Amino acid sequence: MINPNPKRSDEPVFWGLFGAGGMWSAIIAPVMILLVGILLPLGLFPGDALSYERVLAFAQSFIGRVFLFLMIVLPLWCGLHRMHHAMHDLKIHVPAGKWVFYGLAAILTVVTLIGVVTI
Amino acid sequence: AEMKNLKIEVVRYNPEVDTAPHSAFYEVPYDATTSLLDALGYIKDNLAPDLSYRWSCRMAICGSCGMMVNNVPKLACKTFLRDYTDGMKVEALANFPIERDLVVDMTHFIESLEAIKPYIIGNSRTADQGTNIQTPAQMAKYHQFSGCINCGLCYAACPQFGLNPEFIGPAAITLAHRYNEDSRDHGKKERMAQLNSQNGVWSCTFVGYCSEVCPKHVDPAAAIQQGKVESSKDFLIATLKPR
Amino acid sequence: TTKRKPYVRPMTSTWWKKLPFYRFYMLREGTAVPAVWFSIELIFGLFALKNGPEAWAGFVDFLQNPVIVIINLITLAAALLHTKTWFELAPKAANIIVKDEKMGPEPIIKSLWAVTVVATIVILFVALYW
Amino acid sequence: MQTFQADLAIVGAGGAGLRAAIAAAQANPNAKIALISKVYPMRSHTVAAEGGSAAVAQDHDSFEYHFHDTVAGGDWLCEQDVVDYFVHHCPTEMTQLELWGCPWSRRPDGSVNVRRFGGMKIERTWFAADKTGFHMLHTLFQTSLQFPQIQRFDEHFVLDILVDDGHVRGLVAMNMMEGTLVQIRANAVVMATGGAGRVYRYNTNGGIVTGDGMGMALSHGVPLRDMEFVQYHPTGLPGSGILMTEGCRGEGGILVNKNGYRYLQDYGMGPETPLGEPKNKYMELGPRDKVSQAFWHEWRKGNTISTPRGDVVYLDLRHLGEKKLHERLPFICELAKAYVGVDPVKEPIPVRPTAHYTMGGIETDQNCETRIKGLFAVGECSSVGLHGANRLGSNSLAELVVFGRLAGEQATERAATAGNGNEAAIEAQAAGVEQRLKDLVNQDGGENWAKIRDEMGLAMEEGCGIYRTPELMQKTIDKLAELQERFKRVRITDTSSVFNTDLLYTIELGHGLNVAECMAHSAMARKESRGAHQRLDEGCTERDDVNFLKHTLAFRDADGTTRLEYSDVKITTLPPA
Ligand SMILES: *Cc1cc2c(cc1C)nc1c(=O)[nH]c(=O)nc-1n2C[C@H](O)[C@H](O)[C@H](O)COP(=O)(O)OP(=O)(O)OC[C@H]1O[C@@H](n2cnc3c(N)ncnc32)[C@H](O)[C@@H]1O
Ligand SMILES: CCCCCCCCCCCCOCCOCCOCCOCCOCCOCCOCCOCCO
Ligand SMILES: C[C@H](c1ccc(Cl)cc1)c1cc([N+](=O)[O-])cc([N+](=O)[O-])c1O
Ligand SMILES: O=C([O-])CC(=O)C(=O)O
Ligand code: SF4
Ligand code: F3S
Ligand code: FES
Repeated sequence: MINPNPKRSDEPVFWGLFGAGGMWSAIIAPVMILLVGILLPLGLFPGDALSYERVLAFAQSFIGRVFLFLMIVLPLWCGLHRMHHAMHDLKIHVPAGKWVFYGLAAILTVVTLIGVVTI
Repeated sequence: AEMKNLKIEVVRYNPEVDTAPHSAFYEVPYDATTSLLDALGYIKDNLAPDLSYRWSCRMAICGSCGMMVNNVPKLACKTFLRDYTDGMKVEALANFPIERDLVVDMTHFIESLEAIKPYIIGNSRTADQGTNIQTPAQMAKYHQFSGCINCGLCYAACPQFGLNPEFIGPAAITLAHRYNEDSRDHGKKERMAQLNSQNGVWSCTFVGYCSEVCPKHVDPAAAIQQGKVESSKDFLIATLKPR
Repeated sequence: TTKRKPYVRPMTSTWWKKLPFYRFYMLREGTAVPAVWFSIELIFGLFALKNGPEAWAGFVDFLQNPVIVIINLITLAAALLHTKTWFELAPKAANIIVKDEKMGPEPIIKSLWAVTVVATIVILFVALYW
Repeated sequence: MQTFQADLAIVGAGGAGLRAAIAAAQANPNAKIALISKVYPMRSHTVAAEGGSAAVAQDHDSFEYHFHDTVAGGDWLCEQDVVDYFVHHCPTEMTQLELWGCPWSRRPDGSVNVRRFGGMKIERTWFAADKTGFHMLHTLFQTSLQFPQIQRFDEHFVLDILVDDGHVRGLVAMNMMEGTLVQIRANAVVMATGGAGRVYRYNTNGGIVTGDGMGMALSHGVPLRDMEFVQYHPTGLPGSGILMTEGCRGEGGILVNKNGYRYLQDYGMGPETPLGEPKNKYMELGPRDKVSQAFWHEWRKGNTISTPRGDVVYLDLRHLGEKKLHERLPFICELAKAYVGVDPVKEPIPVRPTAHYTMGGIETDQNCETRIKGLFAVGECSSVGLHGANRLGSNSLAELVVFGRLAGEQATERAATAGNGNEAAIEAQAAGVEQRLKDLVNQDGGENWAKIRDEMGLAMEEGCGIYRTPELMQKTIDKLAELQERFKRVRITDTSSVFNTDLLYTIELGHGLNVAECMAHSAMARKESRGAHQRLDEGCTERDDVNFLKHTLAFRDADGTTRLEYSDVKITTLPPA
């Protein structure tokens, strides 16, 4: 009827990531979109706070490197995880869905890693 | 005096005549006290004797009442006409095979509920030694989750179950969580397999509608999430147990 | 043979379009999109940052679009919706007893929002006052 | 008819049925037990109990106290040897349920807590908030899932038992969904079908407590004992008849008339006690019967409140307080809000006496075995001789697990030393059950079963109520006779096969009519007033231990007549003085 010894699932790995990811984007994502997507391109900032030199100065700092990484990657692992499941909820057949979405994640992750060990 | 009337639309279905369900309409008298179950009784008595449905307690504690009212899973005996003056359409509990009229096949539910071993496991204490010692503080850990009357409304509420009929379900999982969290039970490992399945806690995307409809405020959703956490702990332990 | 013909209603791809509760669920998950899009954007900026002031100015020019400014406003909206709903659900994962009673979620929900507030302030400070 | 082999077949998945099934699987690990029920086990009526289950617990208590409480409350019609076995095995079964998980409420030190019910001097009722029945029925049911010996036949309607040469040989049931008859063979059948409250217009029972089990034992020459004793609960909601637990009062609830007067003080239950401290034995916490009768007296004086749903008196709980209410009366509150639209914190709850528990039932010896060898009965459908003329509060649930276990073990032995029977006969019995069913199916006459149902209820309410007169009891007997003739003119317009409730309700109705007659005749003949049975006519208004300290045995012959016989009550250490 219901299988007596079902195969364990591997979801606790993506769920675990998506977890940390959702939490990071819940606490730090709003402020960041403010700065980067609104304040910055509207000059709504004091003096040279968001100037190339200053941003680069930061991005190149250890903490800045770690922060930029997590700020890009964690959200990805959360978001892609969700889109993956959205596919199902919507009844959209996606070949190798898992590889697609989590792959894309890993790729971008790497890409990001390279970017922060610095171009 | 003079009672008001309500045109109730009931989705009938006879597996010996009908190819598919089809609406029927009945005029039913009612007042500020008239419940759906009351209505269904009236219909069977004076309008259509072949109307079949499940019920018993009449006081929302047994759990056989389950059905859909205007696409919302509810307990007929805790549903009142006074609230549906602008139309009421009654169908068999969603996400279950319609057997006849308002009766659906609850087999999956039952098997699911059975699969998680809902019983104290592994405690050697015997009657003569007295009862276990459990504090209020300890009981609080699972109390809420023990109030499930197995009505099955949560299953008609869960979209993941409607998409994946193999999903053991909200109730099932809550029941399981109920025993896992009982300081008197020692059979958590006997249950994990099922909760760790893809058809277990991991089939839930926290839509949360189940907790929204639970007539007994068990909040199964909260149980599943908590399950996910335990399942995840289990997965780690298993990864580090190369023993 | 049985005289039973169990009718199984079908479940369309538009099931969530019915009841508002489902629609809002969809919306909640819909937040994933603007979220990744923003991560992507952050990568553009990151690499434009590395390809010198020339490139960085090209990135900033992009953000000034203002169609991209609308998309980013939408992104902030989506982001908040996520924070709002996330906070409501997260507490349902903890089973804490405070003196014989299963507490929550209110206490937790309040803390998270508190932490977000302080964080939003500390980052804005850091990113602007110095 | 297909057939199934089983060692013992248990009809009924209620508290009793389940406890029996488990006791049988623990007794004979290799047994094949067929647990049958017309509803999934958890929908049995035991789920609705809210008060609790008695079991000597406290250090200053004694099985003797519980023993005396039971005998006194039963007005000495208790089989004193049975009661003794009972009180001695309660502690064990409640503790055992605790071991199976049942979440009884606790004392801060983690010990289980107990409260007072049924007027007992020493509190000894164990409880699970005010959802005790729910928590027992489910504990039992779920506990029973670990025993592979128990093979359930969920939603199977037992039609009749099979008897030959004084021994039971199985039963015939109907697969409710399939609409097909089935034959289960066993040398021991346990009847655990519950009471028959549903023969009353207004009651606290679930729609399934129709007394089927009793009706079947009647068809096989077995007698129903003490059926005249129908226990009414003083506080039920108008119309629905839904139960407002005694707890509302144990927490300081009061009962007032249209003048706001706590009328119970004028009926010997005075002096009035302060809103604060309610006292056992007094006012709203007085003798059950007196509280129910007070309603009737208030009604005569014209002191009751007239409502669309009928005359009532008010159960006032406001002075209880949020905390207390929600900590000890959460259910009662929700019921009140939902069915009478009343917040027990803001307003008073409209109530009135309601038909509640069936004391009488299938006659059984001290081991739950009936006159038919192999046939047992336990639970509210039986009559182990524990309740006498008035059941003690919280003693019924205790009974389920104390005597359910017994029944289970005994049935196990009884089927192992049963030997074989005449196959052609047993098979001829099944053919009979089937033929009879067809007869009912092909019956025509244009009479609506439901209108008969209604009339029956109205009759039991008017003729066999709280106060009985020979004129009205007779009126009721004459009605039931009539309704029997009408029953034969009933046409079951639904000829379907998948979950045909029209047929099943009709059968159920048949059993009620039979059982209702036992009750009415039993009462009309009992020319005395004892426990639940109170008469107003001269020479009957008092308890007669000279001429009626005996059980009423009601049999139903093949000619449709209800004959009475009387048996003696086993006294042991407590004579009736
Ligand atoms: C009505 C009620 C009774 C009650 C109570 C509250 C209410 C609202 N509170 C109590 C309390 O607080 N303390 C206590 O001591 N007693 C209380 N009671 C009385 C007591 O609960 C009942 O007497 C007792 O629960 C009866 O249980 P029992 O095991 O005898 O059986 P059941 O629960 O009524 O269920 C009957 C089973 O038999 C099956 N059945 C019936 N007919 C058929 C047919 N024809 N075929 C197949 N199966 C059948 C039912 O399906 C059920 O499983
Ligand atoms: C650089 C791109 C690399 C892609 C990384 C994608 C990783 C995403 C992993 C998702 C795995 C999904 O599992 C899919 C199979 O369906 C079965 C589901 O049940 C679980 C079965 O166990 C899972 C098996 O997949 C294991 C993944 O192993 C990691 C991949 O290592 C790739 C290294 O590439 C470098 C070589 O050039
Ligand atoms: C409850 C669980 C969770 C996850 C991550 C964290 Cl950090 C905390 C709780 C959880 C939460 C949500 N949520 O929307 O809030 C969704 C799902 N899910 O599977 O879709 C889920 O499993
Ligand atoms: O109804 C109650 O709460 C207590 C009672 O008399 C019973 O045991 O049925
Ligand atoms: S969790 Fe609530 S809906 Fe679900 S079966 Fe249990 S009581 Fe019904
Ligand atoms: S609705 Fe279904 S998805 Fe999870 S929260 Fe309830 S089980
Ligand atoms: S009749 Fe019990 S849930 Fe409605």
